[PDB]
Amino acid sequence: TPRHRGIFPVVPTTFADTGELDLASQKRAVDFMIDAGSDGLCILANFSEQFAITDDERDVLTRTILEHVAGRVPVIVTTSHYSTQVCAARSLRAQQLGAAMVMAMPPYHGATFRVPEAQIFEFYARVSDAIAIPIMVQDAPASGTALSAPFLARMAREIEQVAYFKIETPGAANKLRELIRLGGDAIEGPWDGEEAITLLADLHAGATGAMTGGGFPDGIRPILEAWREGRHDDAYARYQAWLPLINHENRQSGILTAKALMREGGVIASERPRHPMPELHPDTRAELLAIARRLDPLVLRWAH
Amino acid sequence: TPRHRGIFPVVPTTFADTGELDLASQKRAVDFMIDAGSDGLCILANFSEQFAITDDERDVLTRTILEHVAGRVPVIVTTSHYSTQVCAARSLRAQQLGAAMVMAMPPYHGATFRVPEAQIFEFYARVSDAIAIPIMVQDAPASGTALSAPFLARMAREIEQVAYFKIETPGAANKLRELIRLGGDAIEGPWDGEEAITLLADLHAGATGAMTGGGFPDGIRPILEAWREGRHDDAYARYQAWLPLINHENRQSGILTAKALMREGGVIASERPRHPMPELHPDTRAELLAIARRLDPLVLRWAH
Amino acid sequence: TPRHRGIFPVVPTTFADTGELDLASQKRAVDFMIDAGSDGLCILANFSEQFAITDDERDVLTRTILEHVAGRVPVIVTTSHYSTQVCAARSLRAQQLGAAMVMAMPPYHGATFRVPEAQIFEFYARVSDAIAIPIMVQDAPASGTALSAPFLARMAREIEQVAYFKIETPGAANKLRELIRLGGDAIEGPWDGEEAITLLADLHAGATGAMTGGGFPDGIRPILEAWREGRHDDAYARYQAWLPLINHENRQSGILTAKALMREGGVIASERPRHPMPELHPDTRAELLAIARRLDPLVLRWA
Amino acid sequence: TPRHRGIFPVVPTTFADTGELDLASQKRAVDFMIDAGSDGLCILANFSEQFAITDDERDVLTRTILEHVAGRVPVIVTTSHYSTQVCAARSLRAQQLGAAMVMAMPPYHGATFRVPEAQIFEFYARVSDAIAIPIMVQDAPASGTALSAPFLARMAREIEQVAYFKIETPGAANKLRELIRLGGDAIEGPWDGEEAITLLADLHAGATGAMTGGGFPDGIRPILEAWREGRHDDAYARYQAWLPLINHENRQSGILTAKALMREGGVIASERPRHPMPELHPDTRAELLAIARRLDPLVLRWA
Repeated sequence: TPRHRGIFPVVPTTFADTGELDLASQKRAVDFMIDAGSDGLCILANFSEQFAITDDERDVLTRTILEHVAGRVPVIVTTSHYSTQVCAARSLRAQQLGAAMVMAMPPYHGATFRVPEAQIFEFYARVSDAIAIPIMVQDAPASGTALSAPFLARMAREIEQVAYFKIETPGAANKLRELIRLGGDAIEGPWDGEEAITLLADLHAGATGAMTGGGFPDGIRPILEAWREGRHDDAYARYQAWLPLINHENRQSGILTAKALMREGGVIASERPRHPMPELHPDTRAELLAIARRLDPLVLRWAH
Repeated sequence: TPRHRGIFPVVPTTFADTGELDLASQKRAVDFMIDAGSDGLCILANFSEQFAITDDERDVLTRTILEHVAGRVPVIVTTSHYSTQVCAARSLRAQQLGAAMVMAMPPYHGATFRVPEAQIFEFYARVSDAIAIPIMVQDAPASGTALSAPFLARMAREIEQVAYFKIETPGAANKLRELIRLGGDAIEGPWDGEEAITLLADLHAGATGAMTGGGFPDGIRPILEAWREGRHDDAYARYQAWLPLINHENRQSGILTAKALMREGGVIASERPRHPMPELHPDTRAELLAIARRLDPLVLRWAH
Repeated sequence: TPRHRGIFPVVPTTFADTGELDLASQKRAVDFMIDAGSDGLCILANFSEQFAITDDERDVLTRTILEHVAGRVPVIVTTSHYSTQVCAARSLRAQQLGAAMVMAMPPYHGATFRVPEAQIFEFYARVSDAIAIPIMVQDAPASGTALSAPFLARMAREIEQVAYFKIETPGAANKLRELIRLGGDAIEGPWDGEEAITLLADLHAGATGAMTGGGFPDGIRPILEAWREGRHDDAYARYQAWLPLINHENRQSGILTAKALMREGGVIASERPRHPMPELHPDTRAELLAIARRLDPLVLRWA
Repeated sequence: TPRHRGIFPVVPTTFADTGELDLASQKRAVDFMIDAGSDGLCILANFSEQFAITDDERDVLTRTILEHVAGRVPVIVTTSHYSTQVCAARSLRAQQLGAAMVMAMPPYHGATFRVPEAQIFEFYARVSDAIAIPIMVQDAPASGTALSAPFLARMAREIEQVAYFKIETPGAANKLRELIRLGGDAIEGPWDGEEAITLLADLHAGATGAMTGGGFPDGIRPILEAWREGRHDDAYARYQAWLPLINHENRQSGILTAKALMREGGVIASERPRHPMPELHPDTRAELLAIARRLDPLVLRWA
């Protein structure tokens, strides 16, 4: 019934050691993530370090990744901007390059620039008017913006392209419950995020998709498959086995988790963030790899 | 002693009602602000709605304004970006177009992405390494980032281009006092902002420059002139006369103040912000103009 | 129509230099504030350093101040607490001690403990059930809690004692406009706060009362009187003359403004806050007194 | 060398169906937590719903719990208050009633009242001067106050009783590493919190104690025992087994987790919070118990 479901991991942005885009590693990262079983990919999100790249780089990356994916899986392009017209233009460009969906935070800037509900509604309505592909509303702490379940459901019911949701604020499971109740069939994609840290609770609440980190979608996807098939005990057992790694990503190694794994595995040439984002503490990295090696993820045995 | 002192108002970004850049009104605003007596200008700051424009637009505005100013007054170009290399590249481009100085917030994104002191220091150090013009550190609530007076003084002493400071966090006067005490001659420009709302206290604290709104620099500049000449009572009397307008800008009409005054005066064609930023409440606008008309500001009698 | 209007300044809590309550100074501060023309008083609010005192001290101060006022002016007692039952009990105690009104923030704690709208409604509904005097809902940044104009108006319409509001979040004037419109005759008291810094805009918006600092209500009250009488230009003139002092209180000397002035004038024995609240920088204090002397407020010539 | 180490779970506050304190259930919860093997107990913290109780209730709970513990295990009494003198008085009273240690957040109030580093130092220095038992500094999001590792280490080196730390801000493991590096043997207790969600990473970083929720200390303590004995694989296996329950507590059922489990097990009479704190969603509670029953915790087979 929904056009999209399952696991849509966030593609990290691969830099060279000196900070320029490393497009050769970017393509390998994409190929690994498809081989790991991803149902689709999300690019230029926060786990992609989007705040560290330029508009020109955003376009190069969108072109490069969509062309390299070559229709194998659907791609969600994150297009957030404070300006309605800028977001609409980015979203139309992403559509013309082959995106299956765009994702946008509500408009915000920094710690203090926020937008009232009425204008947030207009923002998403005008982005929807400009495109013919679905919009995923991102509900995440980084925007510092409250998007209530009734407001989110109203957008799904009333705005043509608003149909998908990445719910990552605290209490996401019970918010997903309310979103589904109020939105009904207009909620095509009640999805969660935050590296799958709350995936078990969110599946109980009705989530049908998960936007995870890019390092081990092969570890997480069978949880969603087991859940959809009614194999709830198998889903729990898989969640339990992978939860220490999900937890280390969520709390310790963060955005850089996927790149540290891909570098250790020979998928990418450099795991560095763009300065000034702090590099991983060597103990945090060592502990990451120690947990990962217990689980034998594809990322450490793909390039070899 | 210092290379720059006095009033450096923020140039608003002028749009058509449609949201496109209005570069004709943009140049008229610049000419009015120079005619009002500004010692210099600051572009692409938060009162310029910089969060609502693209990289391409940033370059168009920088080139257009610097060319139109044509060396009549120094221009500070705001170049903030999370990425060190992006900020350095923007700052070099601003220099190449004729900027006297760049202003940069510390690296941040949204409500949740913050950078430790050690990496903030490296951020400014690397921007400094790239350019020949001075850096103004912006200390403002929008970044959600704490920059202590000891830390700011250390950057002034240890980083070649860090020499100017826009202090607009709460308690700016006593922060300016401590910055000057700890930094000495390395504090070339202890400046304030926030539309001049705390100008009197900040002058007592030793501020030598003020980054105000663009609607009435002619009202504010004689306060700084009087202060420098030791005419403290003339400064106070002028502050008292203009404080209700400063206060209405700070608390009621905000960013759109300068544009509402400029539109009423025929300086610019449209006072609208870029969507989704809310437009001015009609009563807020009417009360703004009522206060301004008590003060005979140049913006309402600029016959060019 | 309304039971209460005008200026209701916040009474500072007077401590000895040692930190103990100084009740002798507390009573003098109250007497000065009444002599300054206050239409009423508000006690135990944030400008009273309520976060620095104990429950026992709250009760001592409520009893002492209400007895000393002796019905001369109405007193709003601030009773905020996270717990509904504790707030309701404090409010009933305040009523029994002679309060004309209670003020309560929505329930909150610290930076992170917040309460959904539905339970905030139940909080105020249950406090209202316990008492027979009106409630003032405080809409202020300290709570970190969003109270929309429609929600506030719904509480006024549906909860018997909810009838007054202290609006001091950013954009208070236009929130007051919407609250007054949506709430209609249920909005008995649309008031502002924040030391009167936005008073002119808030009066344009329909505010009928102002909860200010306690140092110079005589400076501010004629703005409200002029406004009520239609003398809008006189109101502007008074606002303009006093705005540098209001601005210094709002941005520089803060909570300690009233006590610094009262100590300079000999009204109270000590201007000190309770530790760890920072003491005034000496230049901040000197600049405060320099502005104040120019305006000749009662506090410097009362004792 | 440290005086205290191991697992010190937070004791929930048990209310009756009426919202009054239920001291009979309170004592049973203490007995269960001791029977579960706790090395010590922490009372009146935020996981104890301390923001919902009165000063009188705080004193009754401190007396009741310390007397009931009867010296069986050491008790940390949380004494946070904005006022230095109030915190010091609470801490001295806790000491006189038998507390082994006090825990205090830095002084704060609400979303907006914060204290500069210099006055935070003075706050802890003066509390230390008042008492003869150690202080645990709580580094937690609820205070909205930044306490850098250099500042925490400085307090440990310069303030006699500051010796223990509950680090539960984001990135606690890296912060604990830096605190230990900078403070040396002045850091007697580098501990973590947040229900043990980051316990494995924090143990790698040098944590010697954990302040967890009160529902299943028996599940968590073997992780710390294995770590201290060098059985790092055993620690991982136990952490992995219990992490789904820790995670559900941390993200879904929160403060009420321990009370829901204790009520289900017959330890306490009522699991309600005080109004207006939201009650547990029925699905969240059912899912909590489903996970818990896979792990056979003592709380469901105690009474």
